[PDB]
Amino acid sequence: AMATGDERFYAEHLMPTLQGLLDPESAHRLAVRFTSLGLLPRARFQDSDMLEVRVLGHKFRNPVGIAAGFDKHGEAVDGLYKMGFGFVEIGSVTPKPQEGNPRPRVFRLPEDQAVINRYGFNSHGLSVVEHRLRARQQKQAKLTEDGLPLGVNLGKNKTSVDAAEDYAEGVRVLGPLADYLVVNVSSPQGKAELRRLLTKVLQERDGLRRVHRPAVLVKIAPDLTSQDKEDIASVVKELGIDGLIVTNTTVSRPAGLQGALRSETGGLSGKPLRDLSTQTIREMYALTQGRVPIIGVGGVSSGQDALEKIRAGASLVQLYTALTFWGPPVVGKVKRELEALLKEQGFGGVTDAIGADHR
Ligand SMILES: CCn1c(CO)nn(-c2nc(O[C@@H](C)C(F)(F)F)c(C(=O)Nc3c(C)ccnc3Cl)cc2F)c1=O
Ligand SMILES: Cc1cc2nc3c(=O)[nH]c(=O)nc-3n(C[C@H](O)[C@H](O)[C@H](O)COP(=O)(O)O)c2cc1C
Ligand SMILES: O=C(O)c1cc(=O)[nH]c(=O)[nH]1
Repeated sequence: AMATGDERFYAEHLMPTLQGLLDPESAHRLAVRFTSLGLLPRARFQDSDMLEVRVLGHKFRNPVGIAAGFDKHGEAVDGLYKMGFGFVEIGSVTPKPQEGNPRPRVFRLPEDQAVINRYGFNSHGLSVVEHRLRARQQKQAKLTEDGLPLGVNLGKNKTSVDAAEDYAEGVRVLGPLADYLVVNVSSPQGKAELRRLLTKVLQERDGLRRVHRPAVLVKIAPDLTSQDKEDIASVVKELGIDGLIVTNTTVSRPAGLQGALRSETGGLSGKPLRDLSTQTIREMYALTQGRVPIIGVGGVSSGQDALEKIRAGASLVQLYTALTFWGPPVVGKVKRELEALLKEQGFGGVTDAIGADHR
């Protein structure tokens, strides 16, 4: 095909060449700019009905989303839908603008198909993002109605005494513009503090007018203890949290990393994260009895990777790191491969496969 043509050219030639000419953060900035300008192939993969998922109070035309981190400040949303993502998550957005950590803060491990980042929540801040989303609010309303929802990942400022108030500020400012909101949780009086935090976030969400009321999801790292996971599952069910995003990057360094930069501080993403992420999905699905929708993320670069997470319990998947190695054709690739595998494994669509390993 012409589709498999582009896939090969980008993966084997263009992306390696560009990544060899640009530092990783410059590559990221340029990518955002090109995406924001729509400088991308036309719609090659027309989405099958098999790929449609209904979850979180919304239609998702396909289950493959762009993970938080790529478009931190909501600059490239429209270009991301043009790239073929079924949904877009922006952020993390912090209340006040902040610069994040000193550069260099992004590192490529090409031998491992992995990245390490320590951006440190560099953010244009809620006000700038709010006005940016307001400018395209009705365009987004039609996109969401057509099965292309928008998520917003909310962060906190580095120097914040009150994490809960930062997240609450985010709910009030960007919740009215979002189909779902995300708050990242780290290691949990720990369970009680999580309950307190999430109660405050949900209260603020419930205070928004009904038409402008987003789903709230909790995003977890893969580095939590069993007890942490057990406590998160319990609190999520108790409070009626709408969903889980599983997982963020890992602070672990799995045996076998080859990249020269493997010992850089930060979160590791891509292929070495894949199976850690999948097994975290499997655990969270079981601990929530399959009642809490999961967005599966970490090392998805193929239809097989996507389907493994779906069968483990994910309703939707996200990727980012695969895009840094494969470029934009990876989205069409993942979707085509997923459709083919669904047919091969006897599923009528994505919905039927969700949690199939647990049955
Ligand atoms: C983790 C930081 N990080 C890194 C490094 O670790 N890379 N990276 C990406 N870089 C990209 O391309 C660059 C090489 C450049 F300079 F070409 F913009 C793209 C991308 O999709 N580019 C792109 C577009 C948008 C349209 C048409 N053609 C092409 Cl190649 C996607 C990425 F996630 C990125 O976010
Ligand atoms: C450069 C970079 C920046 C990221 N920034 C964020 C962020 O701001 N908020 C967040 O929740 N996750 C962030 N992530 C985590 C991704 O959303 C995703 O959970 C993780 O990278 C695993 O998926 P992947 O292996 O497909 O990249 C970031 C990841 C990378 C690589
Ligand atoms: O901004 C970052 O450093 C960042 C945030 C996050 O949630 N995950 C990540 O890997 N990096």
